[PDB]
Amino acid sequence: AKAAAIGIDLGTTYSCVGVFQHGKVEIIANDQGNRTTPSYVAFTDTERLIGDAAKNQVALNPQNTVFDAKRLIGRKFGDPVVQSDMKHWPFQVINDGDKPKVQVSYKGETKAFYPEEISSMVLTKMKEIAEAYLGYPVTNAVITVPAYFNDSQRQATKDAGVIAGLNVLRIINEPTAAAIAYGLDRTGKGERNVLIFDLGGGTFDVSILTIDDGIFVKATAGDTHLGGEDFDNRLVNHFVEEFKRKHKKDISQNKRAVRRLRTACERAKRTLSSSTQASLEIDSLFEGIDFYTSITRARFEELCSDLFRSTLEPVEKALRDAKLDKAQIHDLVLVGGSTRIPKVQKLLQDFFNGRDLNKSINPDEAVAYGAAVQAAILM
Amino acid sequence: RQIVERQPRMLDFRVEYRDRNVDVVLEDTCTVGEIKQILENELQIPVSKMLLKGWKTGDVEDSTVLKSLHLPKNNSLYVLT
Ligand SMILES: Nc1ncnc2c1ncn2[C@@H]1O[C@H](COP(=O)(O)OP(=O)(O)O)[C@@H](O)[C@H]1O
Ligand SMILES: [Mg+2]
Repeated sequence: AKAAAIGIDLGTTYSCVGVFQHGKVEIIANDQGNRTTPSYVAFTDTERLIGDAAKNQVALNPQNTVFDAKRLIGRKFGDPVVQSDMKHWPFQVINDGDKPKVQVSYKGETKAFYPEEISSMVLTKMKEIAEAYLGYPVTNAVITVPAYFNDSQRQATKDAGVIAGLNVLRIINEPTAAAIAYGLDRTGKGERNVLIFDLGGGTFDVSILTIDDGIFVKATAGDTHLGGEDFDNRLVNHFVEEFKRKHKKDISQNKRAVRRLRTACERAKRTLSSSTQASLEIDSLFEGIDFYTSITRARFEELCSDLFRSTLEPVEKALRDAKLDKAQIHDLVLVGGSTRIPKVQKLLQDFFNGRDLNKSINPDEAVAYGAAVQAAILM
Repeated sequence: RQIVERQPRMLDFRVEYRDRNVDVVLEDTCTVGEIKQILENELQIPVSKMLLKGWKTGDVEDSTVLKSLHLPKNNSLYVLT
């Protein structure tokens, strides 16, 4: 009775594990009952927190709560993009011979970690999630990366797996795994043109692939700084303005209040994908003032309409580079947690002239699903 | 099933500079610096004076082998002077 291998979507903001068993993929829920886990690691006076536990105390402990390690893995400290990203992180990044390290306070001491060490802690959590479900230690894994990751980013992602005690069977591209989840290598219809529209929490990736006989990238486009976080921030700014009108106070320079507001906005945003209205409550938001309100789906769409519309531009750009008309895309695939937004789905569908789009696998799970299939094939 | 991720051996580039587009085709064993040299022949500007942009990181060097960048078949770049 041999141990299964797992597929891990090691995401910028959330990660997800699957396993293929008994002819079927299982996307594995953690001990909160949740099938995605925040790619977050936190360091306190007493312990190391991973996932939800880390993301839950980010407002109280921002200096020692690490995230976005995927923006650093395999990178050089002197990279302009790295230096640009560092201005937005509340944690310290330092230079070790042109290699960035994240520096925090941990059990009273100053400790510094390589990006692949931070990511190895996320991968450890994903490994432990799989082990709790399967009932035995897991040693083999496929891990996914963006198609545009270079050799150094791939090697450092694999290193993060080895540090977590995994045999990395293979690093594969995220859009490949998404296509695998939809059986797009198995249509039996000859060569197919596939567009992957991947809108997550921090990044937007458009990939055009051809697939023929299990052989899979013709063009890419997107925005590494457009994602669900930006939709959260449109809501934040909206309620900052509402708070000024109701109480004549400006909370935007209170970092704890803004982060607490951001958390609540992200939850309301998720609710707005299933309901047309959502309520929001934060006790002692600012100067002990309770904040409580609601927002409609329509109002949220209006606050984000330019951002939503901007997603079509990389689609047009990728189609131009691939020298393909939109009608020559045989399979359209929507993945990433933000593609659950109904307005986003409708804009893509209208753009592709009413076409029914591949959405029955949960879009924040399809990459782990395809990684799990690849893993089983390699055992 | 069997799953193969094929890296194209010939890379197509459309490089934008001001009003103008320069097409470049080379093997993925070539370096980024060889793109810049082709740009110098087409634009008559020294490679020393061009900032070649469009890569996904900011650590790409003239010596970087294109295969290591896992590029798509068709690429869009642009030049700043
Ligand atoms: N029901 C939902 N409605 C709207 N957005 C959602 C929903 N569920 C998740 N998201 C968003 O998806 C983003 C993360 O997507 P995901 O693909 O899981 O992570 P990553 O960015 O790591 O790829 C977050 O911004 C999250 O708020
Ligand atoms: Mg993800």
